[PDB]
Amino acid sequence: LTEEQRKKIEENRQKALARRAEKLLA
Amino acid sequence: GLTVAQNQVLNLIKACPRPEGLNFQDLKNQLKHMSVSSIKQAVDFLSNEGHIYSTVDDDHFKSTD
Repeated sequence: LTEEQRKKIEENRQKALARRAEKLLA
Repeated sequence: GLTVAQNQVLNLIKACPRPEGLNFQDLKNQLKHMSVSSIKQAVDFLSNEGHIYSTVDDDHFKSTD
């Protein structure tokens, strides 16, 4: 994967983990 | 609170270790009992709940687990 692709994937991973935390916390 | 089908989709995504995750064709290949609409709905649910995310584009998915 390119640098740019890894940067985007990591941003997506963090967004999803964030949504998961919100759901686990509600 | 996953349906049987959402759990099946999620398990397939969890099992793919590629850094870009699996793609929508991998799901269609394996989930031969499900309509395309059901697979898509499950991907939407899993994504909204934070179980998965898209990676290189909207057709590739990896699990958070």
